[PDB]
Amino acid sequence: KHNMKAFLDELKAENIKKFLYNFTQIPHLAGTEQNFQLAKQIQSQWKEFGLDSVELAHYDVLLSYPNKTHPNYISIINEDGNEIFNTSLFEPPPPGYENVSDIVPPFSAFSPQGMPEGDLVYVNYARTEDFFKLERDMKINCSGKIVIARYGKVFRGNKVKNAQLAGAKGVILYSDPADYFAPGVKSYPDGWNLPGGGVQRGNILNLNGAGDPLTPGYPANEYAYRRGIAEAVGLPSIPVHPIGYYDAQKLLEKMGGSAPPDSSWRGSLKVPYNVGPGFTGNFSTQKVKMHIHSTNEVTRIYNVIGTLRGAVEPDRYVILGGHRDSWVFGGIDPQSGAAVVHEIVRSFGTLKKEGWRPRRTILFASWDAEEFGLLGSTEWAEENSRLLQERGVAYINADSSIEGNYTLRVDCTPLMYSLVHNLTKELKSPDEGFEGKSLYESWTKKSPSPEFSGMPRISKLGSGNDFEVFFQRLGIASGRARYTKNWETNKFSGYPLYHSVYETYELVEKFYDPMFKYHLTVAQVRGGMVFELANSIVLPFDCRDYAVVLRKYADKIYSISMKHPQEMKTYSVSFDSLFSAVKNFTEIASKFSERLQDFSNPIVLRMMNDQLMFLERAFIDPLGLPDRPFYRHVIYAPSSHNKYAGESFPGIYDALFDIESKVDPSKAWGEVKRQIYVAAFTVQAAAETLSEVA
Amino acid sequence: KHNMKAFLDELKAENIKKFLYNFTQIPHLAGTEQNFQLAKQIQSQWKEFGLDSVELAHYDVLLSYPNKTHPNYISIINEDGNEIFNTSLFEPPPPGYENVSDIVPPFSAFSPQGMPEGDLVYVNYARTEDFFKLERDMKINCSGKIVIARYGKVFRGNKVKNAQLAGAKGVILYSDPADYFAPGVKSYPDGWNLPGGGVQRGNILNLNGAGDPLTPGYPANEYAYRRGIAEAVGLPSIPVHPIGYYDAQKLLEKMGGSAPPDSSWRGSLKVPYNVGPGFTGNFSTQKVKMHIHSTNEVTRIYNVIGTLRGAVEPDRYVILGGHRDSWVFGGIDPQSGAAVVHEIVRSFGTLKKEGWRPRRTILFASWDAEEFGLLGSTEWAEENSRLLQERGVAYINADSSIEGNYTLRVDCTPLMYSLVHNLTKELKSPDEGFEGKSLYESWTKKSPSPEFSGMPRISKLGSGNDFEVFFQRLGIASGRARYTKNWETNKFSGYPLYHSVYETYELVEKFYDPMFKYHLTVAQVRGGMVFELANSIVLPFDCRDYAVVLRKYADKIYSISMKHPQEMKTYSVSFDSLFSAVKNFTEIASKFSERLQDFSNPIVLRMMNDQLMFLERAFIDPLGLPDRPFYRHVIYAPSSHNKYAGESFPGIYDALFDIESKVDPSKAWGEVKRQIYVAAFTVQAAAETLSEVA
Ligand SMILES: *[C@@H]1O[C@H](CO)[C@@H](O[C@@H]2O[C@H](CO)[C@@H](O[C@@H]3O[C@H](CO)[C@@H](O)[C@H](O[C@H]4O[C@H](CO)[C@@H](O)[C@H](O)[C@@H]4O)[C@@H]3O)[C@H](O)[C@H]2NC(C)=O)[C@H](O)[C@H]1NC(C)=O
Ligand SMILES: *[C@@H]1O[C@H](CO)[C@@H](O[C@@H]2O[C@H](CO)[C@@H](O[C@@H]3O[C@H](CO)[C@@H](O)[C@H](O[C@H]4O[C@H](CO)[C@@H](O)[C@H](O)[C@@H]4O)[C@@H]3O)[C@H](O)[C@H]2NC(C)=O)[C@H](O)[C@H]1NC(C)=O
Ligand SMILES: O=C(N[C@@H](CCCCNC(=O)c1ccc(I)cc1)C(=O)O)N[C@@H](C[C@H]1CO1)C(=O)O
Ligand SMILES: O=C(N[C@@H](CCCCNC(=O)c1ccc(I)cc1)C(=O)O)N[C@@H](C[C@H]1CO1)C(=O)O
Ligand SMILES: *[C@@H]1O[C@H](CO)[C@@H](O[C@@H]2O[C@H](CO)[C@@H](O)[C@H](O)[C@H]2NC(C)=O)[C@H](O)[C@H]1NC(C)=O
Ligand SMILES: *[C@@H]1O[C@H](CO)[C@@H](O[C@@H]2O[C@H](CO)[C@@H](O)[C@H](O)[C@H]2NC(C)=O)[C@H](O)[C@H]1NC(C)=O
Ligand SMILES: *[C@@H]1O[C@H](CO)[C@@H](O[C@@H]2O[C@H](CO)[C@@H](O)[C@H](O)[C@H]2NC(C)=O)[C@H](O)[C@H]1NC(C)=O
Ligand SMILES: *[C@@H]1O[C@H](CO)[C@@H](O[C@@H]2O[C@H](CO)[C@@H](O)[C@H](O)[C@H]2NC(C)=O)[C@H](O)[C@H]1NC(C)=O
Ligand SMILES: *[C@@H]1O[C@H](CO)[C@@H](O[C@@H]2O[C@H](CO)[C@@H](O)[C@H](O)[C@H]2NC(C)=O)[C@H](O)[C@H]1NC(C)=O
Ligand SMILES: *[C@@H]1O[C@H](CO)[C@@H](O[C@@H]2O[C@H](CO)[C@@H](O)[C@H](O)[C@H]2NC(C)=O)[C@H](O)[C@H]1NC(C)=O
Ligand SMILES: *[C@@H]1O[C@H](CO)[C@@H](O)[C@H](O)[C@H]1NC(C)=O
Ligand SMILES: *[C@@H]1O[C@H](CO)[C@@H](O)[C@H](O)[C@H]1NC(C)=O
Ligand SMILES: *[C@@H]1O[C@H](CO)[C@@H](O)[C@H](O)[C@H]1NC(C)=O
Ligand SMILES: *[C@@H]1O[C@H](CO)[C@@H](O)[C@H](O)[C@H]1NC(C)=O
Ligand SMILES: *[C@@H]1O[C@H](CO)[C@@H](O)[C@H](O)[C@H]1NC(C)=O
Ligand SMILES: *[C@@H]1O[C@H](CO)[C@@H](O)[C@H](O)[C@H]1NC(C)=O
Ligand SMILES: [Ca+2]
Ligand SMILES: [Ca+2]
Ligand SMILES: [Cl-]
Ligand SMILES: [Cl-]
Ligand SMILES: [Zn+2]
Ligand SMILES: [Zn+2]
Ligand SMILES: [Zn+2]
Ligand SMILES: [Zn+2]
Repeated sequence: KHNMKAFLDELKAENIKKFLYNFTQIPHLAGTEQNFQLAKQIQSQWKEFGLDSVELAHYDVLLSYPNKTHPNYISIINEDGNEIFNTSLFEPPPPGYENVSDIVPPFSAFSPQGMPEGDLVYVNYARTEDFFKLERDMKINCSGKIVIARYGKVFRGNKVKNAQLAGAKGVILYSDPADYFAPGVKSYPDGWNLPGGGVQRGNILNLNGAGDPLTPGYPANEYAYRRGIAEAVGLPSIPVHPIGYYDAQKLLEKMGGSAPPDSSWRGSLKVPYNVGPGFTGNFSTQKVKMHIHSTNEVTRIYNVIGTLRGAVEPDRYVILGGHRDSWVFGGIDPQSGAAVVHEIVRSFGTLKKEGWRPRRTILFASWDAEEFGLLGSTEWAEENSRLLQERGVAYINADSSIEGNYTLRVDCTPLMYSLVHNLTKELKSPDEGFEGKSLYESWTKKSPSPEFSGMPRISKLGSGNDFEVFFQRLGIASGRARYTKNWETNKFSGYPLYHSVYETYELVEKFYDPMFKYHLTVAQVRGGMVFELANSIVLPFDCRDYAVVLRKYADKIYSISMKHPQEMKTYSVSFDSLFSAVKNFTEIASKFSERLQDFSNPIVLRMMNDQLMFLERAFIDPLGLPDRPFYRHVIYAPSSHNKYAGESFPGIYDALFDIESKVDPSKAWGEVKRQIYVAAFTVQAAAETLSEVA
Repeated sequence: KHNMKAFLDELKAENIKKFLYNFTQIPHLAGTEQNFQLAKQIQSQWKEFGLDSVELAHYDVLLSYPNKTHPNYISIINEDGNEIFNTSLFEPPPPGYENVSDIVPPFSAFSPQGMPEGDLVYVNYARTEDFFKLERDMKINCSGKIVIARYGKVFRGNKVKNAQLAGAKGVILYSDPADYFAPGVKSYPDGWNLPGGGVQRGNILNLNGAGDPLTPGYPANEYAYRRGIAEAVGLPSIPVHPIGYYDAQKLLEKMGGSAPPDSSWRGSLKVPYNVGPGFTGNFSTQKVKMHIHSTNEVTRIYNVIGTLRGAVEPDRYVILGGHRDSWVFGGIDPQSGAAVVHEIVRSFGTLKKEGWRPRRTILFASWDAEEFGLLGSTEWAEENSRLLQERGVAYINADSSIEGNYTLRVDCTPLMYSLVHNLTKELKSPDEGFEGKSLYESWTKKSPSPEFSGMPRISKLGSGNDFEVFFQRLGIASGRARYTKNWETNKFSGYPLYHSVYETYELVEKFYDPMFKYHLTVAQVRGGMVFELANSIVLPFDCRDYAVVLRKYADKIYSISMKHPQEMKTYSVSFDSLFSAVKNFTEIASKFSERLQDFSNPIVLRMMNDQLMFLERAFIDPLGLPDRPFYRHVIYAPSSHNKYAGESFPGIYDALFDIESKVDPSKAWGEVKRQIYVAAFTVQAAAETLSEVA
């Protein structure tokens, strides 16, 4: 038989290992020749594997690179202007790669050029609450200062935005061993920790879903008319550079001014973590000077798009996508995911060669320039938005398959919760001690739901990866799954060698997944989801699961507002409409589920599959969220303080945030009521798409 | 058999006559009790006629009414401040109706209150080119003046916008006999001309598709959060009032200053048509003073929505809609159309009672508050936008069925051209001298296509009626058809008694259509279109007709740009991408048509019916046109100078308009190139929806 078990059994750990090795021998930085060569290889192999069509889709987008003959670095200067300490110009390369060419040195992509010199202020993780603490409580003014912030907790672009709004003239990001050095494990190459010379690369854009900064709304094709740089979307206005903890220690050890306000501001280095501004008495006249000379350049990128045409509903698309570009070798990010995608295509192709086709069309994508702001996936979605919004069933992302070896981690729309629970109950756990138990059992034991008991945690989607345009802009049901660590406070910080030259094939093969069994489990989860989505007669979405979460999110946002009872009385702020809509959604979803279970009629089926497919679409508001026109989903958006985190009822959440500090409370509460109306209306409208059609 | 001929034969002129009489005995002004009573009657009758469900959908929207105890009027005052002439407080009521209550006096809906006093300037039709002539050529400054403008040629809201931007402090609109008195015909009640005391009511909003001024984007339901008046959409900033030509003659006869610049500025009254400013020597110290005391008030409105559920595709909707609210008795506008809709519902219901159902669902709508800015249709479309954009096949409008008795007039999307040509070839002409000939033959003879020879004229859709939200915002294929006059220069001015108290049942029965044969022909065209759209196995749209017009529109916009060859060289302005897209659209549409003709498979059928249904949808840009977010169609929009007229490639047209007057030509031409890119991309994207799906 050609069924899901056939598909799953064809997947092999050994093939994933071979592909990972093949994908990680040289750097594949977006916009480079090496990455174009890999694109061509994948295109050729996907054709050999059996896909119906495999094309490259190219775009010309804004990228950012250091200047090869004018290196970025930071100094401490003395009052004579002698640079008495300089940060490193490169990460010491790992063993056996000290002769690889074209390793990009650590830099913050899209930083402007500048040579700002000033006094340092230390701002902890540079989160919104860290800046509130500095400015409001400690009365420290960051205006005209250079801020130094540790990586972790929130997306680095949010740190930079926060530092800009505080009036900083530059930002230095560093990896503290508190966040990137697990106790008791050795530094690379002898273990999986970050060495003192290691540095995390990464972009510092605040695009809010726009894609290429020069062409918001439209694909960056050959005739595109581009914004000038001064009008580009999301570029930072102050220079930014990342460093390792050996270098950070040199900059932090001389810091004076105020003590850290409490222990949550102290990392693990042997320094006081004084917030500053500036250095202690003896060194009071020394300054810090940045030298950033990176350039932004429009550069061609290439997505590989493979199609496996559906036998019955070829005009319904299930998309499996993940990126191919890496900062350096991409041992985990992204090639651990791309190797999984490659073995999934191979397996589907093996069934295709035996005469099988999926019910619906499956599209496979190898995206480019994810690391520079989701540019490849977003431009392709802009180009194909009409096809996607009328035909897109689901998108499953496939970046890093592993960031640890402890248990599964899943983020997806509520419409896929039942699917994930059901699939993981049929898969074998790879974990030690759970031999012969299901993955559902191990995952549920290790990652219990905070609400539900006997169920696993599944989190909300925000941004940070290539599903963003499909879910937040277009309203296509989306999901993602990987193996992760047991390190809860670090869930947005990255694994220690994240975006460093040390993330290599050897890292994975030696320290993460020697038997490629966690990779295989992730291939079964991702590929199993795609199989069911593309093959199930009735789409495997359960609208009742959305009804349950909408009530939870309504309770949560009401509870936030209720911290302000006097204002709710004064301005007549009622959540009654939103609860009414949620109640209606629950009732209508229950009735739809009954019809779906109780309806030979392919029109009724597809009419009801269209109702299922367009349900996520119904949560899109074509006017977008306030000042974020490309985040259009009313139930979820990437958090305004941390793009990696999803926020629920984001329009109301943002209207309430720090509301006690707004100068015109009537106006501020008016905008809360407006967002409650938009949210109640959208919930009711989505519910009504599940009513009988006529 | 239950086929189109059965449907058409059931329609009766006598029933349309009976319904028109029934609908026009009392005023039905939006927001009044009388109009709610008519809504309830229609709802009851549609149920008796056989519809599956008939509901009222209500909204609370901003309307505008004169103050019953503080009348609006205009004076000439002398230097002592004595009002020496006053305009009328009401139109003399027609015979037999001099005792009807609640006839609203002439007023401009949504005018602000004010009592501005000043010198008059006469601005012809107050078109963009009339103000260019005054200001640029004649060097007459309208700042702080009261402008007096004749109705005609363009929507009155555009006149007011133009007068505001010229700095006018008030506007007086009047009906000149040149435009509203056909030579050789008598004034009402003895003929169909406007008497000197007759006055055209009408709103002066510039909503650009927003619907209710207080709730743009969302339905004005019970929990809606409303903008404050100061932030409302589209309200005029200066007082405005309409008058008849007896009154206009008193205001114009004393005008001095400059002679009219040419004969196209002179109407038919016995006055010089001096442009002013102000009065000739003897009366130089007299002024004109307006007194406007109308109030804007949030008021409940009611749409009637009837459903006839489809037998095979109940989740595909064909909509027949027209409004019910009238300024006074609505003898032509709208009840000549509503009586036609009523007989169409009756006929469909007669087939339904015999066991027939259409293939697709048909929705019937009696809209409210059309006269106050399309408010009923727009709020309902905002409420139901998700259902409409995923299920809406087509919208056929049904306002006034007759505005003359000469020949057919049609405006529709190119997707319906073949349908209209084919249907009119099967209908009998009602015209004298064409007994036994087709309506296609008479219409083609009387209204020849300017391009095509042997074909009739069909015009582009703009705004001015309830199809606007469905077509311009949502991208649902739309059409409209009525009987019209032979008076080409008057095609946007209205028939003489338009929006006056004189448009009565007797007007129609005596002077327009005594045998109700033109009404019946229009019922056959509108109802025949709905029948074919709701019943044809393959949707009756021909994508090749869009390809033909896109080439014509591309040629036209290129020709406008080519009036500026030096700038096109300097700024490298190329239309090559747009022509390429049109060429691709033509090729792909040809191939799709071949597959459609050459494809027992209901999946392929519906897959191809979905391709047909979503083709109009593909021309929507979710970012809208510049500063007009609710006009989203890239090929068509209501003209920025005349909302009644459609404009093609409106984004490029507006970027080119008066470009030689812009102070920063680099920026102005940059924006032309941007609009060419958006247009070429959208054409190509629409074409790609017709490619094989996988
Ligand atoms: C959840 O679904 C329910 C349907 O099961 C839906 O209920 C609807 O609620 C609205 C708003 O409450 C009702 O609106 C009323 O409609 C009647 C006519 O049917 C009007 O007369 C009412 O207006 C009067 O009362 C108002 C409130 O006091 C006054 O402000 C107003 O000036 C009038 O005096 C009112 O508009 C509607 O009838 C029901 N529909 C039903 C029961 O079928 C509810 O709205 C849904 N929730 C959401 C968030 O959409
Ligand atoms: C109408 O449909 C046709 C397809 O039948 C479609 O043609 C496409 O045109 C684009 C743009 O001209 C082609 O883009 C080229 O793609 C190749 C790789 O295939 C690139 O190497 C080319 O880039 C080079 O040349 C450029 C121009 O001189 C340089 O600016 C650039 O720096 C490179 O040196 C170029 O991107 C594309 O291949 C075809 N596709 C085909 C033939 O299948 C056309 O775009 C459609 N029209 C519209 C308006 O969409
Ligand atoms: O690196 C990226 N993404 C990593 C981020 C790893 C650190 C934070 N982790 C999460 O956000 C996360 C991981 C897994 C799951 I299931 C859910 C969330 C990833 O998604 O694997 N994306 C790049 C590009 C910019 C768009 O974010 C970056 O963040 O620098
Ligand atoms: O009166 C309205 N519509 C009339 C307008 C009649 C004069 C101008 N005629 C056209 O625009 C027209 C008529 C028929 C056809 I087929 C196409 C265009 C109608 O559509 O019949 N609408 C109202 C409401 C505001 C939204 O325009 C008005 O214009 O005051
Ligand atoms: C990754 O695997 C690919 C595919 O096997 C290798 O590319 C092939 O290399 C052989 C030998 O040079 C050529 O004959 C083929 O034409 C290549 N096939 C392609 C590109 O589809 C590639 O050598 C491997 N890369 C590494 C680093 O091992
Ligand atoms: C840090 O690097 C800077 C820049 O290379 C060094 O300063 C330079 O030293 C050279 C050789 O002595 C001079 O010719 C340049 O003019 C200096 N440039 C600048 C910008 O100062 C500096 O010596 C280095 N500091 C340390 C401690 O290694
Ligand atoms: C997950 O599996 C459960 C258990 O099999 C599925 O729920 C059953 O579905 C069938 C078919 O509709 C019903 O007859 C049973 O009553 C259901 N059992 C329940 C609700 O306990 C569920 O459909 C699956 N979820 C998917 C496929 O998304
Ligand atoms: C328009 O026609 C309607 C429907 O025939 C008339 O309303 C009916 O009037 C009779 C007699 O008063 C009542 O018994 C019915 O209940 C009404 N039916 C409805 C409202 O559905 C109405 O009288 C006519 N109007 C005019 C001006 O002639
Ligand atoms: C035009 O109407 C105005 C307003 O009614 C008339 O002026 C009023 O005349 C009455 C009675 O003589 C006075 O008591 C009011 O104070 C006047 N009001 C104003 C605002 O002036 C005026 O007489 C009328 N003119 C003509 C020619 O009929
Ligand atoms: C309008 O009528 C024409 C003439 O009947 C239709 O065109 C024919 O359609 C049939 C069925 O596809 C073809 O086999 C013929 O070759 C067509 N004749 C032509 C193109 O000259 C046309 O489809 C009708 N338009 C509609 C229904 O929208
Ligand atoms: C990089 O720097 C070198 C000199 O250090 C300079 O000549 C060149 O302009 C720069 N390259 C850029 C800005 O792309
Ligand atoms: C911070 O310092 C800048 C620079 O002098 C000044 O303009 C700003 O007002 C200061 N703000 C606060 C809150 O002290
Ligand atoms: C793999 O799991 C083991 C056993 O718990 C653990 O000691 C090791 O550190 C894990 N590797 C990684 C990278 O987490
Ligand atoms: C209408 O005018 C009368 C007096 O002329 C006044 O008392 C009332 O306030 C007005 N009505 C309004 C503004 O609705
Ligand atoms: C028109 O008159 C006003 C009022 O004095 C003045 O401000 C404006 O500049 C004038 N414009 C022209 C073009 O004469
Ligand atoms: C009806 O048609 C006749 C004959 O051409 C014409 O004289 C008459 O004026 C028409 N009525 C209207 C309202 O146009
Ligand atoms: Ca873009
Ligand atoms: Ca509204
Ligand atoms: Cl992922
Ligand atoms: Cl109409
Ligand atoms: Zn990645
Ligand atoms: Zn990454
Ligand atoms: Zn009308
Ligand atoms: Zn009207």
